[PDB]
Amino acid sequence: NLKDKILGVAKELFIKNGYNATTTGEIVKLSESSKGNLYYHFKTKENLFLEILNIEESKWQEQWKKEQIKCKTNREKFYLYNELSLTTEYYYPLQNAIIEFYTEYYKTNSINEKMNKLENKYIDAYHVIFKEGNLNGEWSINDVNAVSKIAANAVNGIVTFTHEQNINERIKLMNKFSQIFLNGLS
Amino acid sequence: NLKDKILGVAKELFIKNGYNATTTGEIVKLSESSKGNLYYHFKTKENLFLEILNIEESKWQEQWKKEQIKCKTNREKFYLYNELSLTTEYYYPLQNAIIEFYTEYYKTNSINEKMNKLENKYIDAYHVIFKEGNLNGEWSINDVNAVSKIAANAVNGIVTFTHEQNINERIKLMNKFSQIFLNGLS
Ligand SMILES: CC[n+]1c(-c2ccccc2)c2cc(N)ccc2c2ccc(N)cc21
Ligand SMILES: Nc1ccc2cc3ccc(N)cc3nc2c1
Repeated sequence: NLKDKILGVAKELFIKNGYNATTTGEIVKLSESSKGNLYYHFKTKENLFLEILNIEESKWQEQWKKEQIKCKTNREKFYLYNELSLTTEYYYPLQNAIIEFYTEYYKTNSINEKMNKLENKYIDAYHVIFKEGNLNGEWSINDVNAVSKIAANAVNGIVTFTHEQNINERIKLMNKFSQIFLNGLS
Repeated sequence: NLKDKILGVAKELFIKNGYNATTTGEIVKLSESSKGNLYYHFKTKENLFLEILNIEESKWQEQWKKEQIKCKTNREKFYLYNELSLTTEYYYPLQNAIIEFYTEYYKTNSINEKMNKLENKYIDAYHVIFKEGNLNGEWSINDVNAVSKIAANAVNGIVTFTHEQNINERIKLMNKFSQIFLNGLS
């Protein structure tokens, strides 16, 4: 594909290097396509990137729907979502590239904008889990949005800043966390 | 001292031009030293930078040693310390050179090894709050080292991935989080 092989080499470059480490010269070299092509659906580098973020956030949110049935209760969905977070091939592997990118465009205006419709997909998962959990007496949480946001970020932290120690310790810690967290809501 | 003048000049350069832009040539000239002396004291830019980082951790440890006096109980030191990490990174100049550096040296083992004897120092603060909290029966944690690795990374997550919200909100969340986490140990 054309408008898609671009996004493909893109996602990869952004992961295998950094947000800046990969420049348009590169995309149009490994994806092969006149600089112009990169101008339709992608009105900028921050578009090509803020684009992939949406795909990714989606591919994951979907993989999660197709894997969350293994969780009978929400207290179980909480643990599961967090544990899966550690192993997907989606979204979470671009957290570094995002940190970077948000430190080099957070000045522009449309930065804190797209980072809204996207931030809502991101904390959705927890939102559903914590809300559906009040309807299920599992716990009682007045400020759901707060907690979703907290949990989403805490988790992303555990996932991102420990991506160096053996996968089994990572999942071990993440569970102790999910454990401590939920025990804090009741 | 010529060693110290190099660390000083280099810090400033990294802060103004960033990690990538600062060459060792500049560092050598502005500190009135030589490629040889620099090589002898640090070997590489990556090492130079990690040494700056080590020194920064220390000043931060010392700063904490004084600040915590404000916090009588460890429950308090926990809340406090999390708030400090939040607010202080907000206006921490090296922060950008740091991002730029980490997301560019987490594959290498040279930079992945020393980068961890460093992270360990950050984690120790929590280690202490937690160990000491046990002896005062504020809580009872049988796995202090783990709970520590968790707090450390859960917190950076909230610090690092909430940058799009206004400061009071961020601090509101961080305190809510400290509240929940501390509650799940009870
Ligand atoms: C896992 C290390 N680590 C920390 C870090 C985490 C806990 C304590 C000290 C530093 C980090 C902290 C901030 N603010 C921003 C980016 C990074 C980062 C980025 C990439 C990477 N590969 C490791 C990274
Ligand atoms: N990797 C590192 C090393 C040392 C650090 C020292 C700091 C001092 C104050 C502050 N607000 C953030 C800091 N972050 C650091 C991150």
